[PDB]
Amino acid sequence: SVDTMALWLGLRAVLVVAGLAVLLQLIRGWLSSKSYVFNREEIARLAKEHSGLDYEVAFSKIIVELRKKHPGHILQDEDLQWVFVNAGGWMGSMCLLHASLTEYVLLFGTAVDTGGHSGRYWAEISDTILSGTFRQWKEGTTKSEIFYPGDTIVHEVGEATSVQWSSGTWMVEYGRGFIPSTLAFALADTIFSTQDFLTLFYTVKVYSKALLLEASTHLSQLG
Amino acid sequence: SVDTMALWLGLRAVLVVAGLAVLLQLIRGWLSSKSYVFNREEIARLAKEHSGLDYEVAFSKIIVELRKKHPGHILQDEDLQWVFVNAGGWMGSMCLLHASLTEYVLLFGTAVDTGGHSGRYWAEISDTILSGTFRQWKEGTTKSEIFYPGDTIVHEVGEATSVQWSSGTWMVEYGRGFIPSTLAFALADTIFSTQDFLTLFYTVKVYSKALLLEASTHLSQLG
Amino acid sequence: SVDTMALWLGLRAVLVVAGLAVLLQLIRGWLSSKSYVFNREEIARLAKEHSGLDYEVAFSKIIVELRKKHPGHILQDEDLQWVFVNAGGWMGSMCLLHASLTEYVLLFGTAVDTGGHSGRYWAEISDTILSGTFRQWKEGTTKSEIFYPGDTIVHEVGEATSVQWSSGTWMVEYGRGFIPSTLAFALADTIFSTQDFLTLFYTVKVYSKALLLEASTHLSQLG
Repeated sequence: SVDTMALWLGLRAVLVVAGLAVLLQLIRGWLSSKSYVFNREEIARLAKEHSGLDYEVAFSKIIVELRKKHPGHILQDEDLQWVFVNAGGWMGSMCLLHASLTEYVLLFGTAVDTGGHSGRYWAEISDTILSGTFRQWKEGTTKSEIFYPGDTIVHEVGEATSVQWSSGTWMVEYGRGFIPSTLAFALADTIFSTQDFLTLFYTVKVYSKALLLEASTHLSQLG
Repeated sequence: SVDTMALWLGLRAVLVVAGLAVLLQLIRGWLSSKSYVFNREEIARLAKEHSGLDYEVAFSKIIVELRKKHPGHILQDEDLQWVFVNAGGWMGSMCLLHASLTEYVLLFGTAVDTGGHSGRYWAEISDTILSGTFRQWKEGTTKSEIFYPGDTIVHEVGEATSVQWSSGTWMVEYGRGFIPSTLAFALADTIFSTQDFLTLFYTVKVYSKALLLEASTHLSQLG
Repeated sequence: SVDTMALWLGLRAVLVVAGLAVLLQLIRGWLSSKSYVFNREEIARLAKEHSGLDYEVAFSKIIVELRKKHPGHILQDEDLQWVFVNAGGWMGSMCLLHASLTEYVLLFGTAVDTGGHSGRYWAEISDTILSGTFRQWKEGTTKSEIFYPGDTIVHEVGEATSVQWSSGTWMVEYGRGFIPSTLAFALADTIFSTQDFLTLFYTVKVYSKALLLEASTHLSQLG
């Protein structure tokens, strides 16, 4: 039974590889055939439309428009708060409006000069600048590009770049894909640098509120 | 007998929260009751007095004045050394003059442009700029404020901000509260980023020196 | 057996100290008597010679000259790729040309504004600027210095500094000493911040390619 004791070892690894491949293909097929509440072009155009005003007025108008076109998918004013985001070596702030297992919409930006690693996840993230500047340094190149209000950067799936923002840079962010892949990145600098677990609690609270809102909307649609 | 299973846990958690509340009340009352070697106004005025001259001359004059007004509570010239401080995503350097379990005084600053998370501890930290600029971004806002020589930033207890310092920014720092709460923060980037454990040794050394000086001064004053 | 058991601990600790000291002395004596493919002056002069041109033209000419003078010790064009480097709180990009256990040559630089801790390892690292600016802040001082194309920074063994690079700063890097000492540093920010394990894989790939090239060259010299 020495040959069969080794047959288990060989076949168990093949089974693990086949199961992981089947799970990845299943998730990819689900993501390709799923119905989405928002599309990235919608958010990008809505942001470019109000990018000419003050970024706070733009925030207000964009939130109003999002609640009008997609009722039941955006948090109310009593649940909106700015939460610090320390990640990839940079530090900014977010205001989450919607978040599911496959989509999230928020208002991002920083009042200080920061920059770092953009992350590399199984999701596509679009960023439309309302004010400020956004320097992107794509992988495998020696030159970066600066983007201004109105522009939209698309951090593609599986791509990793370097991001840099000047003081007062604010944008509207929409992420689509497998959102939990980002989660770990979003927490790294909080665990091994800032030690700001209170901000971690705030982040957990707002994400939980968005997920519960989406679940309650699904239940209301069913009854 | 099944009801007691969950009754053990349910009231026990309230008792645990009450016990930590009693510990917090004891520590909070001890801080107000405690007599303090320094007050933030004293350090702030002493630093602002010399904020108009060169930052090195200001360092020397402030150290001499502190040794004059509080003998036995400030390290001698043989114990002063600049130690790198990597924390919260920023990098500066410190020279510790005094440190107890509830107070610390030091000269902080950086010769490079840095910035990051300010930390969130159970202590109030006052910073009086001797030279340079200090950008502070408070939590929950979208705009930051720049402070110049003469100004004083008060990192309040439990609040977290974003700090940014330009090249050649130097200040006098006084912290009061529960000092060990900051400790972990002060080491995070050293453990998970810089790997400069020699600087960790230097920091532990100066902290131990200050604590031993404070203990010996207490023993000498008591007898 | 109290007297005997305390005897165990003392001799055990002395044995550990003596063994670690003998290992360190062995490695240092080996490093002092080893033949090296490159010297820092060679790389520094070769980079300063082409420091007047564009950093890409300089890269190509320097690679050509290095492959001409030292054939079989530098990877070919099919193995060269730019890999992101997140370390010490800064983010740049590298292109490795040569790497052994005691030497490494690469082209380093960043297209974004970054800076942080320089690291502290058992190796000397020379950096000859082809373009941009390099701000160095030495340990124990309150002033930094800016260096321009043509200059050479020598990150000495055991010294720790603060580095800062402007957008578009590119240089040629040569490191000599005990290379594994740097290893932890090179991965720290990747494990506890970026979570970009694909870039980790790329780094491992290029390091393995350079090491295998060196091993195959030694075998070819032997036969």
